Amino acid sequence: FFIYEQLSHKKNLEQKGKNAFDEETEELVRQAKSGYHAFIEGINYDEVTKLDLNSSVAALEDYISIAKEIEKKHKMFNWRSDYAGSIIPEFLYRIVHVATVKAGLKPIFSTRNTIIEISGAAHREGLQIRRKNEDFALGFHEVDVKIASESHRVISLAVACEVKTNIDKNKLNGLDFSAERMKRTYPGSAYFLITETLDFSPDENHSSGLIDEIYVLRKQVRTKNRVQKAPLCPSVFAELLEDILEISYRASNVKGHVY
Amino acid sequence: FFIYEQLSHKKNLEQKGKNAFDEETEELVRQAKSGYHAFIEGINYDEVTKLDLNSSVAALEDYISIAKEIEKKHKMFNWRSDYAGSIIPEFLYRIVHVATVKAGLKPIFSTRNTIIEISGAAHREGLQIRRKNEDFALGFHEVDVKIASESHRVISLAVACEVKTNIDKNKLNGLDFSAERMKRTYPGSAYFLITETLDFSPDENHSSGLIDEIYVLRKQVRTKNRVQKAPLCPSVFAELLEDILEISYRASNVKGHVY
Amino acid sequence: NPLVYTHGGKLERKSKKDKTASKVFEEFGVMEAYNCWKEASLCIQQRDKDSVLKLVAALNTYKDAVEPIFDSRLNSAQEVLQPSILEEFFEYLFSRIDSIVGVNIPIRHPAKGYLSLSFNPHNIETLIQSPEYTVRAKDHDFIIGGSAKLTIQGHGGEGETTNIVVPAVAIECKRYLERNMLDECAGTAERLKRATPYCLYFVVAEYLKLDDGAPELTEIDEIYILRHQRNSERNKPGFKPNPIDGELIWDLYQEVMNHLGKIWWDPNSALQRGKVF
Amino acid sequence: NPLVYTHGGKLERKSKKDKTASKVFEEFGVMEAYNCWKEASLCIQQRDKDSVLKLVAALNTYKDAVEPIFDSRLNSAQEVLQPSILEEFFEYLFSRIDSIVGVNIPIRHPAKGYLSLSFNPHNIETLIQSPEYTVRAKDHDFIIGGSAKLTIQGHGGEGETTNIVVPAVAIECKRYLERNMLDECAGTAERLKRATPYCLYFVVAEYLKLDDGAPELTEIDEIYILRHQRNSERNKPGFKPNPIDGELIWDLYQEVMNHLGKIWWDPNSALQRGKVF
Repeated sequence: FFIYEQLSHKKNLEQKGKNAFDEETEELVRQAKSGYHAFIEGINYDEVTKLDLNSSVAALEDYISIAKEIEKKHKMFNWRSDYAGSIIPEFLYRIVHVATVKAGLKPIFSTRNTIIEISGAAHREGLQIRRKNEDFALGFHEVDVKIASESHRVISLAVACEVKTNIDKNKLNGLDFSAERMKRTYPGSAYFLITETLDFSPDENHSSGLIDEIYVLRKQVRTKNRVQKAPLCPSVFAELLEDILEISYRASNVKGHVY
Repeated sequence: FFIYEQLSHKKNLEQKGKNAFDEETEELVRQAKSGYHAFIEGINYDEVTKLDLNSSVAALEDYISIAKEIEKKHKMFNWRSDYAGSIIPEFLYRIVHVATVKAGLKPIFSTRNTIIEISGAAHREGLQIRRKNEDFALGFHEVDVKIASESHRVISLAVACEVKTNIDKNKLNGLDFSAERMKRTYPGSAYFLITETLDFSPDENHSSGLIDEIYVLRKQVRTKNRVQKAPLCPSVFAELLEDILEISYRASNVKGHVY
Repeated sequence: NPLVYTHGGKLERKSKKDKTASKVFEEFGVMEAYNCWKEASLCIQQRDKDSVLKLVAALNTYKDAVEPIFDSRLNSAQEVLQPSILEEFFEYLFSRIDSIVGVNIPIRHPAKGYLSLSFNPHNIETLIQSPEYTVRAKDHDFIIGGSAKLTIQGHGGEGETTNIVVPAVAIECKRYLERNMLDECAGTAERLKRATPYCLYFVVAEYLKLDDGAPELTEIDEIYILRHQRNSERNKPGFKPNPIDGELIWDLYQEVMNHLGKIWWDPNSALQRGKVF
Repeated sequence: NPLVYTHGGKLERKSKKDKTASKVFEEFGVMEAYNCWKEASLCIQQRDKDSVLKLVAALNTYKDAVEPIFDSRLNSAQEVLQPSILEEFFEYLFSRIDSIVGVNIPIRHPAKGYLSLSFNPHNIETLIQSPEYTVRAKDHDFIIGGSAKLTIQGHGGEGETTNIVVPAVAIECKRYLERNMLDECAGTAERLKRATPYCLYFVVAEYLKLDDGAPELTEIDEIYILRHQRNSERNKPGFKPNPIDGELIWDLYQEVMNHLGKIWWDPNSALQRGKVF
């Protein structure tokens, strides 16, 4: 499946909207994305050099700068972690080199038991099998599962990521909680957290354990700079996005199970 | 299933032996156990008071004292964690009051993925589903599981225990490792460790986390006392075995899922 | 026997910084309702069953007066001053334990309950000379415990000292609890039991907003539902919001005091007893 | 630049306590083989690729002379002095790093690598006055790191000081590794990475006795199989025991030194770089 979570979001917003649809056409939104989408498309696999990663990032900022302004103007309400907060959870979604498969942007978290009755336990015991909706997941591969003729379709993941605009302390704690569950289900798996800008409210340094990397796309010291309506403007730096080959490298490594 | 892990062990030792079988008959072993087994049988459910728990323990020591001497004489070799090291992992194996079910003395630890090929992954992906052989397990209930038409028969446990003669430091560390795995699979579950005597080699105090209780059946300070061929002789105290109602209480509690 | 005054301090903070709120406070008598509540709480000095119920009645009176103003007339209030009401209430209830417990407890209010220490050396020379370490702690809405002072010196002899709080009881206070907030707690609980295995951990909610199927009760000691109501009831036909249940506050008061009244870690008591906690 | 002499000390211990062993040591020239090895190891003073291979050759010579005596002529030797051979070998290999690293490392031998601290108060007064705490540490066969001195003072002001070791590299040495021993390690690894996330952790085995299906490599940095042989080969037709591989010891030496040569924890280097470790 060719999953553009964001373009599918466009498909859905235009279809349900009408007022939002007139806005897309007048604001050049689908076009603006298509211009962006096509410029990346120029960047192929042979072009996954350092130079190409930067060219793609430049185009990304062009688009995200134009995306933000449409939501951040007078047009209008339901435009938060819906549209804007799903542009960066796609990118190099498809590799070329190894490209085993995956299994989508969600992963099967774990299972618990919850039966009503003794007779019901013999008949078919109730379970509760979890799966959170993470921003982006790349998997090793593949399954389904059945438990007493109850079948559920399995994703086993290599990498998982959230993408946020900014990270504070108390959110980071809950993000740590999510990762503990993840590692329990899937031992090898890497968990990344990716954000643009950092807002460490206490200066006190942060939780190393179970978060396998955090990345700052803007390298921007504080969010407040950007928030404070002022001269201060961040920059989406290509070098920051270039060093997220850690994911690709790890995925590839697990394919080749030898001595 | 009526599992006497120890009497089944007798069934097996007598059948394979011959020399061991002549020894059983002459040493009064099956008889000695039957005398013991019958005295406990006098202690029923109405008799599961404080007084009855002590009477049962007295009979237990009579038997275990006679069991030990047969192995610990000149008759002869394969008699370690085989025979005597399976007398205490039975006891009040069947309750009466709640008595939901269980699911035997083993529990399904967890699962990992191990496929050979891409085609094989589509066909039926290899997994490795663990199950250790613990001393005694009591379960809540119930399942089987299927993964890509691979079926495996599930035990979900309330309690788990090992029974050992003596506990040292480095063994306690590995016992801690076992418990982490257990708790991951089964959140609610209690893990007990039961031993007669304690041999804390460093005086340094011990790992609280994830071991839900350790019990000393002899209350005996040091194993060395017993090991050192001397006046020093331990006592299996009924009061120590009486306070292992924690297990029964917890099991019962989970049956009644209400407000 | 002191008080921190969590809620009252935040009312004082808000009336200087937010002139909308400052105006609304005085206009609708938030200040008066609070002072009534503060002084009425300080009046009940014995700790028998009946006395505690009287304390609970004072809390219910205050919320009845003040929360409708917050909900309808202010923006920055729901997670700014509303949750500190329960926090300050427990400050009152436990302000008189020093006498009972028989020593001076320094921590009876919100503070950061110690979880772990870990070493993160900047380089090799650093590790050897004096390594930098990190203390993780969780903000809790209400902690009863003691303070200590942790210290590391390396080969280079110059000390690193961090002020830490080792809890006896940690309590979380919510208006309504939903599962992503419970799961926050479920993960805290694991870590807190590891830090202080004989730390008691409660979750205090007025309403329950939980996801149908059996919640894990695993490792959280007790979860309190003080108004005995589901959150979905709040918009339903013939709804009347129940009072905070004085019997459950009493249960909590007793279980805390029982926890404080016991022997916690004892190697020789393990022997004779058998059981650790 | 010191040595602890793990194996040699245990040879010295044994020759006074066990007169069977004492007799066998002198009779079959264990002492001489050791002294040859000790002094031959101290002779190789540069640390280029070739030099390390020479060091490895000395180790192989010693094991060839001494291990057949231990296997056939002694009872209390297999897990009493045999495993300390590799432990002392690494003492030698790393005895010359102070000069390279540019500061005095106090720990280059077996010691107890810090894992965690947790508070276990005996009672309420205890918690408040000065709480008892516990430090868990794992015995490791070979640790490179620094020492520090951890300290807790309570309300009553009197301090509690424990000598701890915060590792840079921790190494486990086995003759042959099987899965229950690996799982011991797999659990250590989790805990050690949590204590010191930029601690490097290796498992050093001569033979592999592993359970067919894919082993988890998760969280252990590297696992060394120095003789490139399965344990089941040891009883098979035409078996010859391979030498300990100098290229892998070289790999280890380089990876250690690289680990020591880097910047570990840096908040500003996270920014500019992006990545923490």
